[PDB]
Amino acid sequence: PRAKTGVVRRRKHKKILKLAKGYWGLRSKSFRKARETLFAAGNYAYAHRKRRKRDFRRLWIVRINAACRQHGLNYSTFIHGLKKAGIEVDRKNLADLAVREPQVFAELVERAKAAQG
Amino acid sequence: MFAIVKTGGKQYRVEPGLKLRVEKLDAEPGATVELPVLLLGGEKTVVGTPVVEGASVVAEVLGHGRGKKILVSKFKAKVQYRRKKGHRQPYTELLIKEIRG
Amino acid sequence: RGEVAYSGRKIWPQKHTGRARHGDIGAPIFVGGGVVFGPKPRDYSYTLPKKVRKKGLAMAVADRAREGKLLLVEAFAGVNGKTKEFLAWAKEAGLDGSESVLLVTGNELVRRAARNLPWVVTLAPEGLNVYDIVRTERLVMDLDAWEVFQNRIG
Amino acid sequence: MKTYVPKQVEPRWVLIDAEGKTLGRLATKIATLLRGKHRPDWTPNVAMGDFVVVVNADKIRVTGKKLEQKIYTRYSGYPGGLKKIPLEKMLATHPERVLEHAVKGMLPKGPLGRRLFKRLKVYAGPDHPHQAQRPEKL
Amino acid sequence: MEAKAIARYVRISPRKVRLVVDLIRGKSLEEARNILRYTNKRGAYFVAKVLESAAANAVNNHDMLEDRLYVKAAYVDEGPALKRVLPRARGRADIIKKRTSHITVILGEKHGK
Amino acid sequence: AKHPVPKKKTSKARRDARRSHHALTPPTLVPCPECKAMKPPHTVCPECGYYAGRKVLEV
RNA sequence: GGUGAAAAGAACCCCGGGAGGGGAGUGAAAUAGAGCCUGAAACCGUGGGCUUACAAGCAGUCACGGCCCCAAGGGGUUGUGG
RNA sequence: GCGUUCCCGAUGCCGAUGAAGGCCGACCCGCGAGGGCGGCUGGAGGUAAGGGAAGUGCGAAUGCCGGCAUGAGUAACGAUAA
Ligand SMILES: [Mg+2]
Ligand SMILES: [Mg+2]
Ligand SMILES: [Mg+2]
Ligand SMILES: [Mg+2]
Ligand SMILES: [Mg+2]
Ligand SMILES: [Mg+2]
Ligand SMILES: [Mg+2]
Ligand SMILES: [Mg+2]
Ligand SMILES: [Mg+2]
Ligand SMILES: [Mg+2]
Ligand SMILES: [Mg+2]
Ligand SMILES: [Mg+2]
Ligand SMILES: [Mg+2]
Ligand SMILES: [Mg+2]
Ligand SMILES: [Mg+2]
Ligand SMILES: [Mg+2]
Ligand SMILES: [Mg+2]
Ligand SMILES: [Mg+2]
Ligand SMILES: [Mg+2]
Ligand SMILES: [Mg+2]
Ligand SMILES: [Mg+2]
Ligand SMILES: [Mg+2]
Ligand SMILES: [Mg+2]
Ligand SMILES: [Mg+2]
Ligand SMILES: [Mg+2]
Ligand SMILES: [Mg+2]
Ligand SMILES: [Mg+2]
Ligand SMILES: [Mg+2]
Ligand SMILES: [Mg+2]
Ligand SMILES: [Mg+2]
Ligand SMILES: [Mg+2]
Ligand SMILES: [Mg+2]
Repeated sequence: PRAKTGVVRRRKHKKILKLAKGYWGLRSKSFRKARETLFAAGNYAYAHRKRRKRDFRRLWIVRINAACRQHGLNYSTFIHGLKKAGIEVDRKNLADLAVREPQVFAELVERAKAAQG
Repeated sequence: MFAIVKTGGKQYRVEPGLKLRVEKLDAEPGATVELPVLLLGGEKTVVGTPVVEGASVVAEVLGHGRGKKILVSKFKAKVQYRRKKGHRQPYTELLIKEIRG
Repeated sequence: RGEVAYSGRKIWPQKHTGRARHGDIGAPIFVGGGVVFGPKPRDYSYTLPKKVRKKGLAMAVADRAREGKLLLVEAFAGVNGKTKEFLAWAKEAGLDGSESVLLVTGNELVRRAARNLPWVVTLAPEGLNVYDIVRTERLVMDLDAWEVFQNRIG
Repeated sequence: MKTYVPKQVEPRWVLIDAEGKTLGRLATKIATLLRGKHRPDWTPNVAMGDFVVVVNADKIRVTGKKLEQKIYTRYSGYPGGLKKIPLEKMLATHPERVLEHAVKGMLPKGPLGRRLFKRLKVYAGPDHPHQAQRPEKL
Repeated sequence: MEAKAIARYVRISPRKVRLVVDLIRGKSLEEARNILRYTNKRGAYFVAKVLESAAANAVNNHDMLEDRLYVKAAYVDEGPALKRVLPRARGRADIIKKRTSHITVILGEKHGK
Repeated sequence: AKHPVPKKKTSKARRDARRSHHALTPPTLVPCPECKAMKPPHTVCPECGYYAGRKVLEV
């Protein structure tokens, strides 16, 4: 018996092409330029998923700094103050307190420079 | 009020009545309520009061519909002569409805 | 690529065409071309240990019997090989047709009778074999045959 | 889950006169201001720092020797011309640039950075004929 | 209501006719004819000609009424190329392809308030 | 078939971009005092001819 | 190589020199209309939504924001930042 | 492990209340290869569980056959006897 390609290949191709929808030239039109583009896209996303975790760290840290430097002191001092005070709190993430409810943050600052006074 | 709960190794600002996902909890039934760790006050007329891991007795009560959900992503790794797709990760989620501070 | 109808002339200079290097168009990169590891005529038979054949035939009947599906008949009121007749007979025999039957007898006539029935697989006694035995739900043999069987193995 | 993001904010002008200052130590500040790194709304994709006007360039002090010492290569013409002009000279002739070059230099490279630099207004002061909000920072 | 025409296998090259079809897309039939009338291009002939047929059809088959109608959309599509040999130096032999057009005009009626 | 030769299939985009100037200009046209007609300016045309005009024919 | 069960293969009228098409008519079906079953892809077009003329690129990806079809969410698009 | 062709299973079963194949899908299952389910097309085939056998999976071979692009509305249109 002969088993010719038959359907198979077209289908495996459409699969890839479905994924490549939106890309520029034949990167979205060519059942292989597409596949090339897709490899990269995979790696970039993996790389970038890890990146995201850091991109935000940074926002935050800059968030915090501007805001507590606003009550006169380093992010670094602030953070050490906190550490020294004990405050699993914040999580650089949750100094959005820096923005909504400053009063909270303000107090946190005092606590921070408290354990540094 | 307010409150900064800690769960799933992550912390969130939980409000009078809401939710998002937290990560599979052994709270086997949907029809249940766990209280999670408090961590900073809230500022309203009920307080404004933080503290060293807020182990101040106070809890946040949250009930929760849910099911270890999923989603999508697809984690493809690639080199040169080496490819690996063998990751559709979805990721167990846990939905919730926070009840009171 | 040899079995193929073409010539063997080499199609291009091989060296300054600016096309790919090629021989004759028989070669299987060619379409025109010949098949690569195609099937050839071959003999799929092999000598399965006589003993195993015996064991099997025994094992097979055995099985059918440990189920209560083996029946040794004797009465064949069916004659001249007439389907009507075998039918009626199979009736007050228990064989209603809701079950595929391998009828085994040496009786040329009972063969003819039971033959054309879709739910029956008629067979001489020297024809007894496991495939057929297993194909079918119920097993029915005239002692005539049950002896030759009992004699293919004692 | 959370997030942070700001809704369009009204920009806030600002006036500074580092007439006596070391450019670059000044300029460094002027940048941080340009991108809003001082505000705790800060969002990197969006452009929302003060506007920043500066009267009295000339004036800007500069450390060691930059009498024909600090040389602005800056200009590659096109065919055989790498025009270089010593610091003295800039000040001597359109001196507002000294602080401009400085600030543009410490601004990010993209379209946005390109945009923030526009938000900087430098005049060889005093007098920034140009303000209807000037709020002096120091 | 619209009325359409289509000339199939016209045997001018698309790029070439499209050019004039672009000229009349969305004009009053009046404007359309005028334009084609004095458009210096082989394609003029053809396109105009199928314009006319469209108009006919409209009026005649779809009680549509001349005075009111314009070119709703138009467009040319490639048909199957006629492939001819064209012999070259050092006896090379290229294939020139005389292409072939499928011109389509569809009129609608304009206003009345 | 020889010396200079293009190094890349040119993208649809770039092809089309080149043709941003190829669009046709509609013929320039006018009344004609005698016919309700349309003719190019500065031409006699197949009817109207002219006032003291030469042309097909007129009564 | 292949219309259809059957030529029932489109009378007649309309534009056109014709080709071609529009009606009419046959057909269960005519984007089954005659190199006609199915009719993928490259490729060419028409319409629409988002987008674009101070911008630097393996063309993706990550985050935010805006606009466009359904509503604690999705889909399409892409301005800026990484 | 997945999937392709074929055999047993099959005098069966699914099928015009629509097979195969094609086009969608932001849904369900699977780590994945895939498998489903829904809509449209399509119009006559398909073929479980469990096994058996192979012409069994393509992106590259200046591979092969074919189709269609790019250069491009470009060079050219074959004696300057008009
Ligand atoms: Mg193959
Ligand atoms: Mg290597
Ligand atoms: Mg030979
Ligand atoms: Mg030889
Ligand atoms: Mg070569
Ligand atoms: Mg070559
Ligand atoms: Mg052959
Ligand atoms: Mg063998
Ligand atoms: Mg039978
Ligand atoms: Mg020759
Ligand atoms: Mg060519
Ligand atoms: Mg285009
Ligand atoms: Mg037939
Ligand atoms: Mg169809
Ligand atoms: Mg059909
Ligand atoms: Mg058929
Ligand atoms: Mg067809
Ligand atoms: Mg378009
Ligand atoms: Mg500029
Ligand atoms: Mg712009
Ligand atoms: Mg750009
Ligand atoms: Mg980017
Ligand atoms: Mg076959
Ligand atoms: Mg049925
Ligand atoms: Mg049904
Ligand atoms: Mg099949
Ligand atoms: Mg092979
Ligand atoms: Mg390979
Ligand atoms: Mg080829
Ligand atoms: Mg050229
Ligand atoms: Mg030229
Ligand atoms: Mg020329």
